[PDB]
Amino acid sequence: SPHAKYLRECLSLAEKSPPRPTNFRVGAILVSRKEGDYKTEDDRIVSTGYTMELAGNTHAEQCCLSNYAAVHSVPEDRVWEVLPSEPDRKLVMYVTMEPCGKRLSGNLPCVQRIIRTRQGDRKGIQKIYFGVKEPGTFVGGSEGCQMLTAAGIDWQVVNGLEREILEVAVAGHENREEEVKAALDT
Ligand SMILES: [Zn+2]
Repeated sequence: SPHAKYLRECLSLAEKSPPRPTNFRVGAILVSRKEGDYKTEDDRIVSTGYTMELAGNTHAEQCCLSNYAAVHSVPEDRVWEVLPSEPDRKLVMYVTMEPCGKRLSGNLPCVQRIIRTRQGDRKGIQKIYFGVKEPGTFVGGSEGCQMLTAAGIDWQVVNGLEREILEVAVAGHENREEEVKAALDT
């Protein structure tokens, strides 16, 4: 029931991203939630991020994790060491678009950044909610979801915001409206 509201908040974050011809403007919010029959009032925000918030070609989930790493004085690849890990609460990430499993640049894709939060005695991110089953990349597809499943990370599509998520995501693109159609038809 709170998922649509979190995704709208993710979309507001995405709107902070600079429109560019080749980026996908996405927002992400990391939440600590009680396991079981939880109450939304007990959710705690752990971090937020959006595309290109941090210098260079950075994705929303990447920035969300890197923001937390910076606040906790660790390199971003070591954010797993500092993310919350309490057995009765789980970490859930909301993100407007499906986390990428492949990138055009040489940068590590977002699903791999998510999977590596589960190391040692740290539970890591247990579930991803997103609003469109397309990644924030030109590659498209579902490879991110396949890798999450293979790694034991739950995911769930939250319907009802697809057009707005795509319109924001591709705002900087030359033929954005035609591209939004192609995605909505897919
Ligand atoms: Zn990504």
